[PDB]
Amino acid sequence: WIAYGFLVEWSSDFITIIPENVDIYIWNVFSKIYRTIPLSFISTTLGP
Amino acid sequence: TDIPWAEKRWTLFSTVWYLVQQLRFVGTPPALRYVAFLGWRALMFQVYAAHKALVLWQCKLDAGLARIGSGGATATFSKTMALRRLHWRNSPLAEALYALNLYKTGRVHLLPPVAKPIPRPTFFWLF
Ligand SMILES: CCCCCCCCCCCCCCCCCC(=O)OC[C@H](CO[C@@H]1O[C@H](CO[C@H]2O[C@H](CO)[C@H](O)[C@H](O)[C@H]2O)[C@H](O)[C@H](O)[C@H]1O)OC(=O)CCCCCCCCCCCCCCCCC
Repeated sequence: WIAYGFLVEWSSDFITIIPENVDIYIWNVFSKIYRTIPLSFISTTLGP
Repeated sequence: TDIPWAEKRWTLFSTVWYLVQQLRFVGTPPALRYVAFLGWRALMFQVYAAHKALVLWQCKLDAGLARIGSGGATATFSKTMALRRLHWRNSPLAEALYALNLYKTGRVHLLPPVAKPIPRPTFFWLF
């Protein structure tokens, strides 16, 4: 059972058993969060 | 496909201006860009109406200066020069020379040369 239960995952390179979907999802979340940084930096530094 | 190579020049000013354009295009939301675009469109329509009224008044001044300078005979105005003022094809020197020409000899249909387009200024690596 260990074959399916944490051996072929523990012994494999995690680049293999990880979809590119989650990498694209994390990158999209990151780029959506840090998208207003130039405008907010300009608004803070150009303020009073 | 037909970009002039003077607009592909890499300079310090264009390096700075890339930041302004990047903040405009990928740094500012298209919703706020759209409402600013609507506001600029309305303001430009208002300034076009103002310029059209100013051009019509300049036609009236053209007739007045063409009377004072030819006595009372020539009292018309050049409609081609009116469209030239409206399309911004006249230099201020051309406008002054034409006005002076009307004021002291008349000759409405004797027009100054059309101003050439201003070429893009270049200063080595600066701009
Ligand atoms: C029905 C909806 C209700 C609201 C709609 C209308 C009410 C109010 C409209 C906006 C406020 C007043 C705008 C007046 C001047 C425009 C500001 C500006 O600088 O000019 C903006 C320019 C104009 O847009 C672009 O402009 C380009 C460049 O042209 C011009 O670009 C510049 C214009 O500033 C220079 O003047 C330059 O000389 C001239 O060529 C193109 O020509 C096109 O016109 C267009 O792509 O944009 C740019 O480059 C800059 C992009 C970001 C700037 C954002 C400024 C304002 C954002 C308001 C957000 C609040 C949201 C709540 C809604 C309520 C709104 C208050």
